[PDB]
Amino acid sequence: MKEITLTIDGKVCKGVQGDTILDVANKNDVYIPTLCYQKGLTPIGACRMCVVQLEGNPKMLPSCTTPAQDGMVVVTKNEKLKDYRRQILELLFAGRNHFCMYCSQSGDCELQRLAIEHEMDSVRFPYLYEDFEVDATDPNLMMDHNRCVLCQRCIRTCSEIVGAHTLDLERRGWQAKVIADLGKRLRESDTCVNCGACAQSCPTGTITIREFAYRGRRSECDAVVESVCPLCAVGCKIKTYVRTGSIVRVEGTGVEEPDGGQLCHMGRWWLPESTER
Amino acid sequence: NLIVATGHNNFAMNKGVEMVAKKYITGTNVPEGVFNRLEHVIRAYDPCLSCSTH
Amino acid sequence: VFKLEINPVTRIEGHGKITVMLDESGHVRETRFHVTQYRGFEVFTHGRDFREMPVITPRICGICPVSHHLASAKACDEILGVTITPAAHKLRELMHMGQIVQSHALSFFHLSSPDILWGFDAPVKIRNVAGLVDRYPELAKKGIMLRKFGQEIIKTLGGKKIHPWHSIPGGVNRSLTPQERDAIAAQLPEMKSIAMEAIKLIKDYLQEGGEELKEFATLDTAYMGLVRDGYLELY
Amino acid sequence: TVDVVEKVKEIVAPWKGKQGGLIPILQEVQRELGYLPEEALLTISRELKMPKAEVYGVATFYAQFHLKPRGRHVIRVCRGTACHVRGSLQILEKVKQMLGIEENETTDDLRFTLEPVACLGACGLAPVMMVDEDTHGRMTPDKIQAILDKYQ
Amino acid sequence: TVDVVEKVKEIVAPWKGKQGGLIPILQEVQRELGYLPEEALLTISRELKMPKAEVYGVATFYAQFHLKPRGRHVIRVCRGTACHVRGSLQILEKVKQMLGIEENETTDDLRFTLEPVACLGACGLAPVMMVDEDTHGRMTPDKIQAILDKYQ
Amino acid sequence: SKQHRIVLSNCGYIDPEKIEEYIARDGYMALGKALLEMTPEEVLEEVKKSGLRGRGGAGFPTGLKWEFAKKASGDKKYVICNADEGDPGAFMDRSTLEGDPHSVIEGMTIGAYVIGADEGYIYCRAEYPLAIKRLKIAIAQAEEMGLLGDHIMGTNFSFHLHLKEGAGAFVCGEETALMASIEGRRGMPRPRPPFPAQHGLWGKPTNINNVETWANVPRIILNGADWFASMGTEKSKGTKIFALTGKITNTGLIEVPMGITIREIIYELGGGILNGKEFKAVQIGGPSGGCLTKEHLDLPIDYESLTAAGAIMGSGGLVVMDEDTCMVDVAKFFLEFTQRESCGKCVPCREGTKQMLLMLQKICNGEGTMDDLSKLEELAHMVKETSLCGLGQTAPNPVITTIRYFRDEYVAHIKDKRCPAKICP
Ligand code: SF4
Ligand code: SF4
Ligand code: SF4
Ligand code: SF4
Ligand code: SF4
Ligand code: FES
Ligand code: FES
Ligand code: FES
Ligand code: FES
Ligand code: 3NI
Repeated sequence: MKEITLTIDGKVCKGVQGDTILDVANKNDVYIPTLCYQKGLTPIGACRMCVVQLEGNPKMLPSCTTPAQDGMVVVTKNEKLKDYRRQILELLFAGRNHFCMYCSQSGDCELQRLAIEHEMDSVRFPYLYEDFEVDATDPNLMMDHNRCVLCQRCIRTCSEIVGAHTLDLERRGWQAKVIADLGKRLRESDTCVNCGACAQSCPTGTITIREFAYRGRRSECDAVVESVCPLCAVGCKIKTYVRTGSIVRVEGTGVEEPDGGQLCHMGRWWLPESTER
Repeated sequence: NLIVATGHNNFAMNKGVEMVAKKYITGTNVPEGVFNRLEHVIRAYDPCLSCSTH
Repeated sequence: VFKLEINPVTRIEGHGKITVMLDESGHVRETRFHVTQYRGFEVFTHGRDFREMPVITPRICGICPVSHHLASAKACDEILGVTITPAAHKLRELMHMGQIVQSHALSFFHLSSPDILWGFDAPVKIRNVAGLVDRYPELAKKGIMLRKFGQEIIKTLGGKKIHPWHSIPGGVNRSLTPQERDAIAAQLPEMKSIAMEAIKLIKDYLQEGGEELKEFATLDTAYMGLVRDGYLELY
Repeated sequence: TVDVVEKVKEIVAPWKGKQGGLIPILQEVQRELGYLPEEALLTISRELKMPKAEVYGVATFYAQFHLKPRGRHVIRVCRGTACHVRGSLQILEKVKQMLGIEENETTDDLRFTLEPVACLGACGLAPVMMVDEDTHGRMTPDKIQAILDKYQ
Repeated sequence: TVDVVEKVKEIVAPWKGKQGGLIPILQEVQRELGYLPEEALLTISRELKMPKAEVYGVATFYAQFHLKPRGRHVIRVCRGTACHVRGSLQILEKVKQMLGIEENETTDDLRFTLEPVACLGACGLAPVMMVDEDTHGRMTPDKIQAILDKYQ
Repeated sequence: SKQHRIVLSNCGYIDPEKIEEYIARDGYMALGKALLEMTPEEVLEEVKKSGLRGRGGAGFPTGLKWEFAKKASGDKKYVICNADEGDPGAFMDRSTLEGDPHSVIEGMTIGAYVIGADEGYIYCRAEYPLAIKRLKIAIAQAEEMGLLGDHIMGTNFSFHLHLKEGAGAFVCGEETALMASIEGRRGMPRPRPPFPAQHGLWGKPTNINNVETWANVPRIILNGADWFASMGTEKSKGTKIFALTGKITNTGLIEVPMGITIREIIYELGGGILNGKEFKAVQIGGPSGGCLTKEHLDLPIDYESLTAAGAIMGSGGLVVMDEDTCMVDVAKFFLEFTQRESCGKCVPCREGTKQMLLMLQKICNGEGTMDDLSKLEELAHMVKETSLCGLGQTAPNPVITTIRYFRDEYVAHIKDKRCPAKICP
């Protein structure tokens, strides 16, 4: 039977057979904390925050990658899962240098939303204060690597959605950094089409559009109007955020369409800049 | 480079503490009202020492 | 040979330390006034985008987070090379005036009003904002109202009271709708009354201690300020 | 500079149009050139039509690739379980403070290089401190000088 | 950096207050350090209270002083009258085009250095091409490879 | 001494560069037996009922693994030999590719016949500059005997046995990272599903099995089921090679039959301890495995009797540690090796292992507290329960186990300021 019936947090859920637990979760209503699942990009299993427990089975499995099997009891919120998710968030805060006081994305950060949700009034783990580089050579994008949870949603959105495969991982283990071509700066990169889809995929304020920093926040928007870019024929679908009579951020809907929300430079950088002429 | 408010008044505050000390000396017993006057010269400018030392 | 320390100097902002080095006879050889805190806002910022500076720089102080906000904003506006718009000028000036009002209200009523009222020899338990609320229930409330007026302007313009974000590099993020304009204007006959009563009180304090308070750390130095054509401009 | 553009463009010829083969395509430029310069990876990415970011990621992901010129004599100390329980860490830190160079980098003029390896096989004669030619079975704290001056 | 400040400040001690002695005071820092760094000349000028310009002028006026690090094996070819009439210029130019380095400078990684000298004495066995250890009596155009690979 | 060696029974005896001696040791007669008389399902049910508990560190009935590997929809299956060692002190796969370079070849030909695979790989580390040439010589000298080619033994079967030199990474020790390094890409464990036996190498089926588990396949059909059964206990079945090393008397491969009392594994087989001082611990699974100490003596070492003790019998890197070696020190060492050999995808193995390394370096120096120990225990349990592949799911075993067997010792490093091995206070 394609239509399978499960039980997430008591609430009964309905899904297609091949769907993962996160798909049948986001399909009905229920919320599972995720940081590395971008609707679209193939489920990458890096943050390990979406871990859910099956009844009887004492171990925990990611809801983004484990499939839904014909009837089963999934528990998403309890004490042990909350403890492990708080520990994961605290590891992320202790490893990288996260200062929310001055982050462009303090209100949109998905690591910040999760931290506040799990009442993270501490770090617990020793703060490793290592020096990760702040790549702001590009006049349009800035990559402040000490906020990088390492979710690869920027490598995947530049590998499978944009294609100009500019970003990949540098080293192994702890030294793993997101780099442009041959470990160079984003400005020095020949293969960046300056799209910004890396800024629409980054949940954690590492990659930010510079020109519209602190204004293109989704929490401080006055309105959210869906429309179509009028600059080219592709007519990308856009989700323009309006803050006091100006567009502050243009993120592209259509993560299910073949394009994948990768609006171009002219759409993520000329549309909000034209509301201020 | 930030040149902040209390910085320009640092010399005025130093010289003011000098002048209000040099008029309310006692060889011993070092009272508390003269301490309050030595603090009030600073509180006249009411300095944000956090700005001064960025 | 030996020295006195007033560490920590209280009812001021920050960390201070007055040392008074005396002689063998018990007379003041010399005094100095240290600030014993340093954070490094000239070495933090190397690498950061300049647009990050109007949000980093308000964290140098909470009594004047908009002063650093606006100075950083003018610095980044000269980095961009913008005009800037007259409406932005007047809104920035409104936020700066609100900050002037709130900082001077805190400076008079919270930090320096105990010495001005109860005298420099008053007991230490009464010399604070708390004993001021107790003994003078109306003056402390008036100072609180003036500080609240300033910070309501700052909050209306920039979201938060302390460390607001209202001035982008290039202009101003948010204007004033007529309702809150009228709300701010409807309290000005009362806040001006508060300010004038404080002016009269401090003028009676300075007129009472006639010549002593006229030589209380009064040294002749130079006076730097900002000026328009011939006027007093604060922005 | 022109010596590093055709040698890398010729070792890629028997891999054109074949799926896979970047791990071997590099193990060959490593054995030939001693290291993987940026020009090497650039030409590999050009010839295989593989992204430069992917090539650099694979080149820096695995330990036995060196993106900088490695020394003319490697000083592989064994930080395996058998040597470490025997106390090879002491030998490692003294060759560290003796060459004065960081943990996994080359000397300032390309004479030596310290490369902590896994078991070199002599888990009987522990600790082993291979000096790029032959095993060295005992290597107490004092026997490190009599070899580091000899091979230089 | 601190290794080059007291070794030069100690070899100058037996010359303080004595007229002359900058030619020897340098021939000693040359024999010890292999070359005369700018720090060396700076400390010589400080200690002897001789002008830095004079120290640099004497250091660059004479041939056997090298202000840059010389190689670990000198390749002194003889451009004397006896070798030149025999044709040593051919040997010199081929070691030139073979190491690819300029006339009187070191290799890029400090392995060799070409230093055209005067008569090394073997004006009978001409031309002589000393490779920092021993004489070499015949040195026809083909015998230059079999030694330059050996000493490296 | 006495060990009943059957896997590396020949090893050094047979000259590795000479195939004729190996076939003179009845070697490839299995291949013949399989390709001529034994129909594929028969060797399938043979190896299945043979109970060959997978020696790939995890433990598994590899007959069932091949049973999974066959039924995959496709026609381009593979068979891989993860000839790399997890423990960087283990030289078992090294010694087996040095001694008997043909057992693995014969076993993988058998298995590729069983599951219906044509292409196969052997991933051995490039940092073994002598095993590579022995294997390449073995591949050549088996190529010329019609053993890896078109219609091996005239049977309508194809098999090309490649040889991939490992780029030196323990991260590429699990299935999906091995399959990533073979496609020429960063070794990054993708989450299953897509499963390796269904959508593995190049999207085609894959049959990764251990080099020792492959080397046991020649002796499954030459002798029969009960032969492999008649070695020990009933739950786990077969025989394991062990890189017995450390500080006892004499290291080397000690292949003991089945669950045999740890006493007559270390006390008298190796023979005492160096300088005769009684041991205080033994690592029985390497870095992915736990520790056994002074209580697990009369215990069968079989796969079931020690997974509950907390130490998966992974690739036999047993190292003995007497009182002159600290347990916090070896815990930091193993966790440092793990931190150095990890991809960096999962937040638990990238940051957890870093912070656990920090907390262990702080407990060793004595700068630690009791909340430090509680945080170390909780982070260890979290990284075990949340990590992705299984390197990290078994990375804090040299902490967890050393907590459940040296707790007081841990306390003795923090509450009191003392350490058995006086290296640093
Ligand atoms: S990225 Fe998010 S969590 Fe990190 S500092 Fe910025 S707002 Fe805070
Ligand atoms: S701007 Fe576009 S092409 Fe460039 S890195 Fe970002 S997503 Fe990739
Ligand atoms: S830059 Fe952002 S999107 Fe990319 S890996 Fe880091 S946190 Fe994820
Ligand atoms: S976002 Fe760019 S590509 Fe898309 S319609 Fe607009 S201009 Fe065209
Ligand atoms: S646990 Fe995570 S980081 Fe560690 S090897 Fe597996 S995938 Fe990589
Ligand atoms: S959210 Fe499921 S693992 Fe990233
Ligand atoms: S233990 Fe160092 S050689 Fe294997
Ligand atoms: S002529 Fe060359 S040696 Fe004298
Ligand atoms: S572990 Fe640091 S000395 Fe015992
Ligand atoms: Ni201030």
